[PDB]
Amino acid sequence: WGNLSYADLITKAIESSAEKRLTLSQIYEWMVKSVPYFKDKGDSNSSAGWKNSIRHNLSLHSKFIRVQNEGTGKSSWWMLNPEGGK
Amino acid sequence: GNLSYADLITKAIESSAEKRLTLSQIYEWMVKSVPYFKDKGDSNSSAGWKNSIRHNLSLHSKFIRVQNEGTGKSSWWMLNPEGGK
DNA sequence: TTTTCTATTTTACGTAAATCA
DNA sequence: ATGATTTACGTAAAATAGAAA
Repeated sequence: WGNLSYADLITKAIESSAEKRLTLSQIYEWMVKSVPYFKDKGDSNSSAGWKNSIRHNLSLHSKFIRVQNEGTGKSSWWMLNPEGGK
Repeated sequence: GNLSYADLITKAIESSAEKRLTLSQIYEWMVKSVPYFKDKGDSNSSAGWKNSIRHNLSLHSKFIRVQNEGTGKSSWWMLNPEGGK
């Protein structure tokens, strides 16, 4: 779907937001709305190979930090490590 | 074969009782021991495999060039007992 | 000696899927 | 069902070694 890996799609998705933080569902909706290949996936449940790959990259790569959302039953924030670490 | 030139030369020097060979002797050993060279033992010193042998001897530190003390020209090629690598 | 080419080793990525809350 | 972590696997690109020159 281009020259970008999943980790970079997610990275710029987070950076696109003004608060530099996104829930997992917000990341999904970005891909569907910002990337040409994911336009078709308007209504996909979890897994979904690409959604599975996204969750995989979030947990695998340490550039992504899962932060407690407070609150109202909403899923956690996915943010980027400032110094990068990795 | 399935060995590198350096290892091939190494096995040549080790095969000698004195653990030392001149360049031409190393050529001979390749000819009378390795199937791929058993045929090419008549090529010039610009052969290519001969060039690669001289190449490996100079580059690789495991090979030590020692002046032939016997007034015969070509110096001895010996193996550094520590490996040098 | 160097430079250029190719083969192999290592790593990274995408994908699928098992396990858990 | 969703959100998250983790292991595994088949390749694809980067990194290195050796040969060729």
